Amino acid sequence: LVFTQFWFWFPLSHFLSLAYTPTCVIGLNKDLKMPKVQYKSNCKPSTFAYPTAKAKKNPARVMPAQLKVLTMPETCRYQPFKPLSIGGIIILK
Amino acid sequence: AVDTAEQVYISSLALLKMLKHGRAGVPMEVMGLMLGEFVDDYTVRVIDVFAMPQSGTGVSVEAVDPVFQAKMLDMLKQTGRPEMVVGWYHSHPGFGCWLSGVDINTQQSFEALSERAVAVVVDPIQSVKGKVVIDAFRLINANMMVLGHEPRQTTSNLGHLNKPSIQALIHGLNRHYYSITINYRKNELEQKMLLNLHKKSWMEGLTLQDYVVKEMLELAKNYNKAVEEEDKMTPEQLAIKNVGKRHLEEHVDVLMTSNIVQCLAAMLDTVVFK
Amino acid sequence: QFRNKVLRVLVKIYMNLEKPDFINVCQCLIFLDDPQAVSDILEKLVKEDNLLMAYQICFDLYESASQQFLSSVIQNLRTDQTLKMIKILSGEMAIELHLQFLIRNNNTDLMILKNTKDAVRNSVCHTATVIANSFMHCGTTSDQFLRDNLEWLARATNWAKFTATASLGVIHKGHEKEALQLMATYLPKDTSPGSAYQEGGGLYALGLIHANHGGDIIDYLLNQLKNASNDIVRHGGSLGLGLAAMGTARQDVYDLLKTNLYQDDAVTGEAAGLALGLVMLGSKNAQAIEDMVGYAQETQHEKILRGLAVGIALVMYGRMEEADALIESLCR
Repeated sequence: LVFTQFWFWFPLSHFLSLAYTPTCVIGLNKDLKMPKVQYKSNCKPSTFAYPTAKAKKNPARVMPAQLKVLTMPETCRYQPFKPLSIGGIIILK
Repeated sequence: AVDTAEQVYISSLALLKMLKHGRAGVPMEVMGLMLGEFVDDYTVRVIDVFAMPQSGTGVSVEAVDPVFQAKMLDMLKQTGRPEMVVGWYHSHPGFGCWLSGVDINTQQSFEALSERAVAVVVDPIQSVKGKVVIDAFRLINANMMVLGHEPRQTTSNLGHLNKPSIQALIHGLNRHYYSITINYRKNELEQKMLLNLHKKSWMEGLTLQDYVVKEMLELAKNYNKAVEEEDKMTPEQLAIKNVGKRHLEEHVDVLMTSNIVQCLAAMLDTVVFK
Repeated sequence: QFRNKVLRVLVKIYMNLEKPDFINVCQCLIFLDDPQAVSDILEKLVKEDNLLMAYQICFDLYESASQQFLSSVIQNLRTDQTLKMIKILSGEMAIELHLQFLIRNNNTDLMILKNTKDAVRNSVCHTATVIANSFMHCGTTSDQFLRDNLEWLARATNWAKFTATASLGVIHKGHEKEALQLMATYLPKDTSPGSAYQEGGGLYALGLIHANHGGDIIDYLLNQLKNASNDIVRHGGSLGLGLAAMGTARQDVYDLLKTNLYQDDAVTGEAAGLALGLVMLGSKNAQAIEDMVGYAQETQHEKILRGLAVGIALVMYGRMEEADALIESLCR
C-alpha cells in the first residue's frame, strides 16, 4: 500500500522492505543445533542456479515451486517432525 | 532552498476576471496584479485580481502605480479580506504564452519584492469551453544553475507537469524559466450555482416553456425520409457485390428521437393542460 | 459469523482426537484469534514436556500470526521451559536466525550497479538508483557496493540525501542489537550536522531497522521526537517511530502522533498522519477514526490531507463489510 502511495512521494518506496519474505526453508533440530540435512530436490537445478535431478544444501534460495518438489533425506538419523511439503521453519528430531 | 513540483490554485472568479480583462484590451496588451495567498512552498493560491490602469508604457514595471494599489488594498481591507499581491498577469496576444525581456525584468523586480512573484500569461486564443490558453511562468536565477533546476520528489505530479510539456515558442524562450503547475481551485457552491445557471439560462431548460414542433416537423421528416431513401441505394449495391476479398448511414437515431419526442408531446397536450 | 462457530466446533472435534495436532490446533489462534486458547494448549504441552512440538507451534504462529494477539499470548504464557518458550515467543530469534541465513548466502552482481552508474543521467533517477541498490541487498548489511564510491551520495539535493540515508538503513535490516552503534557510525552529527535532512534520515533508518520489531527503540524514538524540531526533522523521525511501533496500539505514542498532527504543519504533518494511521492498524478505534476524519476536512494543506488519506485507510482494516459506515461517509 505504501509503495502504491509512493507515486505522490518518493521517500516512501523504502516501505517495500517490509514486504520481503525470503523463500528459504529453515531447519533446526534442537534449540540451536544446526542440522546437516541436504534435501534432494530430485529435479534439474536450472532454476536453483539462477545467477541430473538432485539438490543439496541450512536454508538456501529454494523457491515455493521448487520447495514443493523437494525430497526429505530420510537417510540421516534425525528427521523433520512435520513434512517438508512447503518451506518455512520445520524443526527436526 | 530547493524547488519542487509546486502548484497554484486559481479561483474561478480569478480566471474569469483574467480572461474578461484580457479580452477587454486585446490590442492594447493589458496587464494587472493579483492578490494571492501563501499556504506552503508546494502550493500557493489566488482568489482576487484587480486591473492596473491602462498605460501607454505597456507591461513596464513603472506601469505599477503605488498610490492606486495602496488605495485598492486599503479599500479591500475595509470591505472583506484582501491578501498580498502574489504577482502579475498580462495578455500576450501574439501566439500562445511566452515572455520577453521586459517581462523577465518585471518578474525579477517582484521576486526581489517577494518569494514567488508568479507570472500569468493569457491570450485572445480561446474556445467556448476548450482552450484555457492561460499559463503560469516563473524565472530561475543564473547563479544556482550548477545546482539542479527544480529538485523533484514526486513522480505523479512531475509527470503531470510534463504532460503539458513545453510550447514551440516556449522552448524558443524556455530558458531562465520553469512553468509551474496550475489548477482550478476547488469549486462547489460556485459550481452548483453555475450548474443551476446552465439549465435555465445557458441552455433551453426553462422547464415551463420547455414544451414548428408540429409545423415544420412534417417538412424535416420529409427531408430525412427522402435522404434515407436515397442513401438506401449504397447498401443495395454493397450487398449486390460478391465476396471480392458506404452502407453505414445511421440517420435513424435522429428520426427516432425527434418523432418520439413529438409523439410524447401528447402527454402535455392531453393531460398536463385541461 | 458462521465461520467462527464452524471453526470452534471443528477444533473441538480435533482436540477430542487422540493426538491434538498442533498444526490444526493453530486454527483457533490464527483464524479464530483465541490467544488464550493457544496459551492454554502451550501450557499443557509445557507440563507434558514435549518442547519439540512446543517451539514448533510457537514458530508456526510467530511466522503466521499478528502481533496484536501474540502480545496477549505471551502475557498468558508468562502468567527453563518457560524461559525458552518466552524467548521463542519473544523478540524474533527467528528473525535473528533468518538474518544469519541471509548473510551466510548472497548472490549479488556489481556489474548491474556499474551499468547503472555509467548510465547516470544527472537527474532525479539518482533516488531511483539508491533505492534500487537498497532493494538489492535488503537486510544484507553489505554497503561496500556503495562504500566503494562516495559520489553517488555526494551529488544529490538536500532532500534526496534523506532517501539515500533511508536506503542505507534499509540495507541494514534486522540486527537490532547493534543497530544503535551501526547507525551512529553514519550518525547525522558524524556525517553532516548542517544537513538536517540526514538528521531526520537517521531516525527514519533506525525505525526501519526494527520493522515490526518491538523494543526500547520505540521509547528512544519517542524521546528523540519529543526533544527535537517540530518540522525540519520530525517527518522522518515520526514516520520511523510509527513504523517501529506498528499496531502496538500504545497510547504513549498515539498522544505524540496526535500532537504532531495538530501542530498544523505541512512538511512533517503528512508523515505524522501516516504514522498515526500505522500505529492504529486495524484497531477500529472509533475515537481515532473520528479524530482523523474531522481533522482531515478541517485543515487547508494538500500534503497533510494526502497523508491523512492513507492514514485513515490503514486505521481500520481487515473487517470486510464491518466499517461500511466510514466507507460510505468517505465515499460521498
